[PDB]
Amino acid sequence: DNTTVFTRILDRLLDGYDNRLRPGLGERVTEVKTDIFVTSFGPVSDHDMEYTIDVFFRQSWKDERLKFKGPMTVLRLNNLMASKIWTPDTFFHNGKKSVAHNMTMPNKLLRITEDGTLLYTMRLTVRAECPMHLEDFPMDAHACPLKFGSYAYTRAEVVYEWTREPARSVVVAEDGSRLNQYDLLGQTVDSGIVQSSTGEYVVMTTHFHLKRKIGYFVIQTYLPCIMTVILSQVSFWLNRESVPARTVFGVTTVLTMTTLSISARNSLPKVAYATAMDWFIAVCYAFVFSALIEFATVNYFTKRGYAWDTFNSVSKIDRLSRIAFPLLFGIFNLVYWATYLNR
Amino acid sequence: VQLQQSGAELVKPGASVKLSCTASGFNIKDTYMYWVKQRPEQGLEWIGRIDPANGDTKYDPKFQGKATITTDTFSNTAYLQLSSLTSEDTAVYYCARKGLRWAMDYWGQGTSVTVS
Amino acid sequence: NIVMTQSPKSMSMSVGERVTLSCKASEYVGTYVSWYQQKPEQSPKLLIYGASNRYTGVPDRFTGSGSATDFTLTIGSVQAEDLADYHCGQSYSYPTFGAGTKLEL
Amino acid sequence: GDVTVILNNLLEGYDNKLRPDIGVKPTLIHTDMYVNSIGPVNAINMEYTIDIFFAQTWYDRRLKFNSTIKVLRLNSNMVGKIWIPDTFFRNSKKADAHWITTPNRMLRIWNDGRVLYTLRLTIDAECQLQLHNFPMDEHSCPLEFSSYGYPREEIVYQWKRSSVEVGDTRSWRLYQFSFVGLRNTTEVVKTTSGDYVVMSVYFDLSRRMGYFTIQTYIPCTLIVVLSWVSFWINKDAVPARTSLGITTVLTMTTLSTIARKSLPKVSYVTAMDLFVSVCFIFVFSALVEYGTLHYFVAKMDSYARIFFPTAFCLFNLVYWVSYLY
Amino acid sequence: NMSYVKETVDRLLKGYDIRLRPDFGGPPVDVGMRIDVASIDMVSEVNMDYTLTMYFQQSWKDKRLSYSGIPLNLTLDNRVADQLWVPDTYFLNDKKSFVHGVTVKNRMIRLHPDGTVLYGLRITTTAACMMDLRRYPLDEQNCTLEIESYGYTTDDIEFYWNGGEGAVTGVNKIELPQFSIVDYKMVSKKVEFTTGAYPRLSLSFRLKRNIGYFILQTYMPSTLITILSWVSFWINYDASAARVALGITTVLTMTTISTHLRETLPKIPYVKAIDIYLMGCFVFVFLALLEYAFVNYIFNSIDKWSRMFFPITFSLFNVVYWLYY
Amino acid sequence: SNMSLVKETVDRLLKGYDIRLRPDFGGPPVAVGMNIDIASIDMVSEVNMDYTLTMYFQQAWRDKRLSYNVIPLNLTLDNRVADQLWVPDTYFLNDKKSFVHGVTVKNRMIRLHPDGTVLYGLRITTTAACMMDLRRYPLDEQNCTLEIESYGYTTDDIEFYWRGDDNAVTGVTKIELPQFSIVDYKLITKKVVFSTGSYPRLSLSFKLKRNIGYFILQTYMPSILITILSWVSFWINYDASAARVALGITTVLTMTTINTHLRETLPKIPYVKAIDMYLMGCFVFVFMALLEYALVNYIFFGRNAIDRWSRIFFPVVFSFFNIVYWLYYV
Amino acid sequence: SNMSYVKETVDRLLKGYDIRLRPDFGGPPVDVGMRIDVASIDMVSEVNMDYTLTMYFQQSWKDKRLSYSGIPLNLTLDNRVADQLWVPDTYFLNDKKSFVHGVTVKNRMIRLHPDGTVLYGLRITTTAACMMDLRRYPLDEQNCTLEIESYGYTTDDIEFYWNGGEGAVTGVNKIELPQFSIVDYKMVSKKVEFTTGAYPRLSLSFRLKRNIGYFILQTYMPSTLITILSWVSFWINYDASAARVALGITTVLTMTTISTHLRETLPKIPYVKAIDIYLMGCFVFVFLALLEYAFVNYIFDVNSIDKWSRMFFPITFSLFNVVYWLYYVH
Ligand SMILES: CCCCCCCC(=O)OC[C@H](COP(=O)(O)O[C@@H]1[C@H](O)[C@H](O)[C@@H](OP(=O)(O)O)[C@H](OP(=O)(O)O)[C@H]1O)OC(=O)CCCCCCC
Ligand SMILES: *[C@@H]1O[C@H](CO)[C@@H](O[C@@H]2O[C@H](CO)[C@@H](O[C@@H]3O[C@H](CO)[C@@H](O)[C@H](O)[C@@H]3O)[C@H](O)[C@H]2NC(C)=O)[C@H](O)[C@H]1NC(C)=O
Ligand SMILES: *[C@@H]1O[C@H](CO)[C@@H](O[C@@H]2O[C@H](CO)[C@@H](O)[C@H](O)[C@H]2NC(C)=O)[C@H](O)[C@H]1NC(C)=O
Ligand SMILES: *[C@@H]1O[C@H](CO)[C@@H](O)[C@H](O)[C@H]1NC(C)=O
Ligand SMILES: *[C@@H]1O[C@H](CO)[C@@H](O)[C@H](O)[C@H]1NC(C)=O
Ligand SMILES: *[C@@H]1O[C@H](CO)[C@@H](O)[C@H](O)[C@H]1NC(C)=O
Ligand SMILES: *[C@@H]1O[C@H](CO)[C@@H](O)[C@H](O)[C@H]1NC(C)=O
Repeated sequence: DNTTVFTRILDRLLDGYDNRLRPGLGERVTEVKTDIFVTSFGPVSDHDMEYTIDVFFRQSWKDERLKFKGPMTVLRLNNLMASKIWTPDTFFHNGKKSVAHNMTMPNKLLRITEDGTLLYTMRLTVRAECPMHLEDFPMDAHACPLKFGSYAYTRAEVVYEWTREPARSVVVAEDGSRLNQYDLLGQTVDSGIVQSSTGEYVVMTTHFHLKRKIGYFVIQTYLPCIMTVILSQVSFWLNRESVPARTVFGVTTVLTMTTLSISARNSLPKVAYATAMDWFIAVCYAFVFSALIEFATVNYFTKRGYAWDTFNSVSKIDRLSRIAFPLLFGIFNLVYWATYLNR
Repeated sequence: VQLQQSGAELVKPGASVKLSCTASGFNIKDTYMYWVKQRPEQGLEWIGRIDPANGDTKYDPKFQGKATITTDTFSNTAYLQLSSLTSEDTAVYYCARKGLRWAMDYWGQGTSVTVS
Repeated sequence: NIVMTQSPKSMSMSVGERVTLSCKASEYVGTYVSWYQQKPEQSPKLLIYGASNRYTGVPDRFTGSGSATDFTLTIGSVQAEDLADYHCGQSYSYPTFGAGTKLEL
Repeated sequence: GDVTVILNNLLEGYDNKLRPDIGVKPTLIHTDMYVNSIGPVNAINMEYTIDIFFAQTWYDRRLKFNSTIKVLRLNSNMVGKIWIPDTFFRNSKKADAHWITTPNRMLRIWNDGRVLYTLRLTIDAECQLQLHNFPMDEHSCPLEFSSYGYPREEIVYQWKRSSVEVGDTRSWRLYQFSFVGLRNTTEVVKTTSGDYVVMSVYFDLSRRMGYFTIQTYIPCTLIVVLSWVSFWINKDAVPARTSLGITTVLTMTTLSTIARKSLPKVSYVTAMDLFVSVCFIFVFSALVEYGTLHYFVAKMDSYARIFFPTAFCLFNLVYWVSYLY
Repeated sequence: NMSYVKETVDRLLKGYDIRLRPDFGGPPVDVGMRIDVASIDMVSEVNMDYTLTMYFQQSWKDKRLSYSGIPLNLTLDNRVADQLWVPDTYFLNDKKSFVHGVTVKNRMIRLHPDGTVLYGLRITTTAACMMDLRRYPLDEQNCTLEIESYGYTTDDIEFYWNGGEGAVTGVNKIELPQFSIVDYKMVSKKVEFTTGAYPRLSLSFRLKRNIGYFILQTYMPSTLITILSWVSFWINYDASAARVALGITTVLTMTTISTHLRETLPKIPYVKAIDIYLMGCFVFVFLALLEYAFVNYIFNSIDKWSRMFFPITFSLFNVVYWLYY
Repeated sequence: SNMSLVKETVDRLLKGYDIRLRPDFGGPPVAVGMNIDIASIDMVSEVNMDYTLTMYFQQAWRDKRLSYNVIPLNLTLDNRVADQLWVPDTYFLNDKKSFVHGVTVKNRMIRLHPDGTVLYGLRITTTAACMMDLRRYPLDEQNCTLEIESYGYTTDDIEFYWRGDDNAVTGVTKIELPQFSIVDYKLITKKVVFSTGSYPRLSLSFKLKRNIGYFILQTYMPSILITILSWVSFWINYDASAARVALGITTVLTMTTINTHLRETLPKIPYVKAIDMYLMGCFVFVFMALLEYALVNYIFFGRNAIDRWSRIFFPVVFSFFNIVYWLYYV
Repeated sequence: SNMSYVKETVDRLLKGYDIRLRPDFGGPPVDVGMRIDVASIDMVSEVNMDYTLTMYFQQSWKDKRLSYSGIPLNLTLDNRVADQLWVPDTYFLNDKKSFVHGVTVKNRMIRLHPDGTVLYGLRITTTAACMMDLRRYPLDEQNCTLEIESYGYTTDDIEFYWNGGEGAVTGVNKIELPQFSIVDYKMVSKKVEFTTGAYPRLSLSFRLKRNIGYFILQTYMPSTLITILSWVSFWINYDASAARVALGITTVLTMTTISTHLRETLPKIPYVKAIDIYLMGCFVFVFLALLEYAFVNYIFDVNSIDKWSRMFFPITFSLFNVVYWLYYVH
């Protein structure tokens, strides 16, 4: 009676239990109550269009074949009782590769109350698809979804609901946010009905709204482009005669523009359209190429081969370009930074 | 699936009244229970929520202190208490059951409270 | 909290034509909006749940239509027993309701 | 049928949870190892790869039988039914047996109870590399294995006279290193769970400096020779000599970055760091000599033609002999 | 009513020989099958594979799973499949595939009251595709997926698509980062392998590569660096260092772009269409550099003869390249 | 003999054992003591924000059902009896991948005691996540943790404690990271509260400081070098335009090149680092060096006195900037 | 119906069957005939010295205990009966990591013949290691081997043999190789003698010939064209100093770049390959081409030495190309 009291109870519940059958098969849906405690929103891979999430996926349903009367109201059992009873086969619709953690013992728990209410919490690391639209890259915001539902049981057999209020059913941990470049604004849940070839299922949708931070692309791509187009714009301030001094201002700036375009394109998946960074790079490339062809136009108009401390003179094209180029680039910068920063 | 309550009550202002909501055909502890207030010729407003399995209750931010909700599984009846009753507190009080997709499927017959 | 604006307030038709009742919210309450009717001296009865999911015992004329914020109940070919006070309420958070719409002849 | 009832008589009351003679004497284990290959010594991760035929022999009095056949050549199925030692490699980062097409184990039971059990393994063991003299570095990569649960008073490991035999001497994936010698020691270490008998195999390897001479050392010398070429150009050609300065500086910075990519994540100066640092200072002494020559503007240009090659010819003839012997 | 169900499941799975197919001695079993494509993942060409996930469902007509009790479908759990006959359908061009086990193993089985089973998985396959890179990047691939029994021949099994053309769905709501799928086809076969005749169903996908990534990363940098080399003609002849630095740095980066193109490309032996176009403008810079060597040898009608020849040559080269592809 | 007195005793211990029930299930919580012997800390990867740790994870509790009297020795059974005994459900919360080594068998150990104490050891290689504040990189000071916690047992079922206090965790004095260095390690015993109850938690946490010499050599020294090389153009006269302009261009482009090259070894972090601030300051210095010659060529040839003031200006202010940077961040 | 007969015959075979013993244990050794249907010789990685190979590995042997006389067909059972029958311990010696596919069901095939001939056949992907003596790179010719032997049984207990002499290996002809062009495959039987006994080994060798094309477009033609680009420096007039010295130093720096940016397509091999001999044979020409201008600038025998260099260098480079290409191309 010291230990066999609970043993006899656990033998009484598991006797006559067909684990292949859902509770209330030909009588009622098996109401399943679900909530997610997100411990750590992991890193988001832009290249693979996927994100990683670490959860404490909780489920709760009502099996009346597990009722008991005894000295303890709630039986907290280990993982071995979970394999010997019915469990819902919930799978993630947009999941790519999710690993249930087994160190040191399968991260599961099972709590059976005396009225038949169960609670089956699993710890999962889910890699899910996040379809991205990188048209306003990098000043873009995504809504990464997480769709889960039953695989074998239709709408008439198993339905899903949130065990708390839907605003407070997906809880994100405070210190746990492994996001590097994005920023988690907030969660958003949804419950719909999907229709497939095998039948009609119940799907639960959770959207995570992410906003990309701008500091890395400003400090790595935008500001080097601004500095090199400023560097190509000081070409007009030198002497008209110094052709070998001013040809490197064309050549090296064009080479840095091309390799900056390559380095900026090599940090994002190979999409078929052009981002806002591509438009900024193209306009800056047009400016540095315009500087080079203006110098070529000056060199065509440059007579003689000496310098006056003698009528080589400063070019009027040069004098107009010194005012025309940085003002036009500032106008483009104002238009570009006012168009995309308020969307 | 049948919800029953008390009758109509009239009290002086500043008094206290306890009203009840009993149920049949189901156990209360599986689902939530909702209390709402229906003012005459007006809209509906939600008073509070009670979870009978956990004993967890919470209320509208306009209705703390003067409205508390208690549950009793053994009598199969959910209780609501009103304190510091005012002249504007006259309404009809409905008792609601949480149902499918949070819809308030079954509603009580309503108890009309009045002042004098 | 979450406010539920119900429009229009009071308008009356004849018998046998379509009508639409609009419901709006301050933030996202997506497919968690319940519609009820209020006969005089009667308890409220659930018409549709979710966004567009017909309850048992509800005729085919009542049809909802849902979105993130905007919701619409459509009653096509109304009758003389369909007059009530129609209430729109959300349940994405702690629940709220609207003012109610009146149907007369 | 006769062999079947002999094998059935062995597993009648046999308890695989208990080592043989649990309360009588230590279970003496004779160990042997045949090395197929030593894999590529990963310098960056401080680790190496081996592929062995780990052999264990011990005694079990419960497996004593009497038959017409002497040995019982069996398969990997009866491996999981008898007592097996729990030997693990103490400096292994990640090891795995081979399972295609069958678990690569065997089991032979002699008449006296002598059990031989070998298995083919691949161990990505950890070798501690101190790169204070890279690339002229000699290393002693270890391989330590012991029991995990049984202390020195329960099982005792022992070499079986023979030792690590390397195979046909040509089946190595060692690219740079050459197998110099193999050493075998036994040891007793004390941990928190008791004292265990640890058997260590030391492999001695020496790095050949071919790739670091072709890729790094020869261009680093020849760019310095190219910098020495810049003195013969007359001083009136200012952009000619400034280009010879700046391009040498940029390519030496690029080679210093590439070589630092080829260092195995060190935190201290190495010999290759001093090789690149001497040439680093050499290619800037010439450029600041040209800078002060242009500030003065021909005698110091002729003076600089004899300083740098003599300094380099004393420097390498000191340094290579000092740091190869 | 619960005991009515469990007396049926414990009767169907009692006396059922899992090792024997339906009608092993009689006529061959026909396995109808549908595919619901969920999401075509990345199409890598350095490894020559496309990653595909799908809802692979099968449907045969087993006879021992017949009951006259429950009038419903009896949709059971995923743990029943293990205790029932399953066809050995594999993927020929598979490299590494797996079926998800989160949270429970993703399987579904419905034992319809006459004999019908509707077994279905959720498989993610990394299928190898025969890619033809003669016209890269303006090319067009036909990637195939081939399914087949592994042990059962045409005398024992036959595969058919369940719905005629309506057995493969979900291809319209698909995502591709680079390609654009335009066509798909069902076709049945009868392969002849050593063991004997096996039925093969081949599912083929047509992928058309988009140009817009390469049109601004490679093609416009290659075109605009040719115009960069064309500024060299407008420079005056007496400026010696001004024109060769504008000449040779346009071909060093063209060599750099040529080297920084094939590391994102596989280890291809032959010439792609991008490499024809890259080498087409690569000799044009040599024609500019030979023009500078010719005009420096003379010293000048050569200077403006090129501007009457070079815009004609490159534009005609651009016409015959883009129209051919 | 003494082989059926160790066989029948183990069979009596394993007869009627319920693995589904913890020891003292309907009563007081069971105490679990933990010792960790770190074998190595392999890769502190800043890109993947994690570190790989190999340890000898040992647990010790007391089960009264596993009590024997007749044999006077500490029983050490095979590693396969652990699937027939109760073990705690200890999980690391911040791990990403873990595996018990399985060569030649599964690296685990069950040792019983005559008083009922069970010692359960594991050789675990885990990759625990560790968020890093890279603002002061490469002079940073990271605090990586490893949170040991029970999963399905509330604090009235299992109590965790470090066995033998500060000597519970060993092997920290060794452990030589290629670029880091262990400064201090701490052991924290607390309780966390989730939505299903309160759970015990042990925390092993190291303070890693970064060795600075390698990052000084491979990053910092070329920056001052390119700054001095840009200052070299001040000594050249005004008329040699091509040489000074080419020198300024090569300095600013290779500063930009090494700036872009140093980013790809690091994640896409959205703030300026100390190394990025230093490279920005040197970039402004070598940019003003070229703009000085642009001003000289604009005043004289367009329309020495500017030049020798710039000879004074640029070494001095850079030394003032080098003093400010190396004293604020150290 | 046939169902009762086939379920009572396959249970007579598996009643009293001893899986731990090979067939005919007390007498002559069992002979195992094998065939390999190569599906796809995948990527031959040469920086890791291994070739990935997938195939249909079939084995065949006679077991006298599986004799039945009721069903005159090929009894093709499920693949889960293989865990209940005897399987030879056939393993690959040069394996690094191999796996059998388990999608959707484990890719195994069994067939019980009425005499007893089992036709156990797997679908295995092997990453077998290959011996590469790459000294004539890239114009080399490798011999990648595959050694297929038993583990637990000697020559006294098992005998491996090929089912058909040069009719066993099939599918090697049409194949997917990214670089190499396979020309020859050879099958050799052997008897290796280890310490534990003598084991039978079946050796399968493949001959791969590298394709020159990628290297002749990516390395050899850029090297020749940069030699010509450095040879443009001869036809410049001597007065242009910065022009000619930039024309020399950019060519030698890009030759150094090509020398460095080719070693990532090779291992860390210590000796010198043919491609490195050809690449160092072009570095010396650019270096002597620039030393020629060093001598010219020292002299200024100005135009005459330049004309002698112009008429001397192409004959020497043509002779170098003749003695290089004839020595390796056969
Ligand atoms: C994109 C560039 C487009 C350039 C289009 C260029 C279109 C075009 O053909 O312009 C001609 C002229 C050239 O000006 P620039 O000063 O460069 O040329 C001078 C001009 O030709 C004088 O007439 C010459 O004196 P002279 O009496 O002959 O002795 C003088 O000779 P010298 O003093 O050297 O001895 C030349 O240098 O420019 C404009 O009028 C303003 C253009 C502003 C263009 C602003 C564009 C933003
Ligand atoms: C690394 O980070 C961890 C996590 O913050 C640090 O652990 C913290 O350690 C301090 C003591 O060293 C704990 O403070 C204690 O708080 C209790 C609260 O009642 C107080 O009573 C004690 O007297 C003590 O002050 C603190 O709670 C703890 N933080 C957490 C979250 O557990 C750790 O110190 C850091 N450094 C190292 C080297 O590990
Ligand atoms: C089993 O091992 C324990 C150690 O874990 C032994 O306990 C030691 O006993 C000696 C006296 O015999 C004491 O001096 C030590 O301090 C003890 N160590 C600890 C840590 O308590 C124990 O005696 C051994 N034998 C058995 C069968 O219990
Ligand atoms: C957890 O999963 C791993 C991976 O398959 C497996 O090796 C391990 O045995 C599992 N844990 C348990 C307790 O079965
Ligand atoms: C180590 O190996 C050598 C060579 O096999 C052998 O002579 C020596 O005895 C071994 N050492 C032992 C067994 O302690
Ligand atoms: C693809 O290839 C297969 C096999 O060669 C062929 O049958 C099919 O028609 C091709 N095209 C399409 C549209 O898949
Ligand atoms: C490859 O090498 C083995 C080893 O001796 C040899 O037997 C075989 O014939 C070789 N293959 C050839 C020459 O094709």
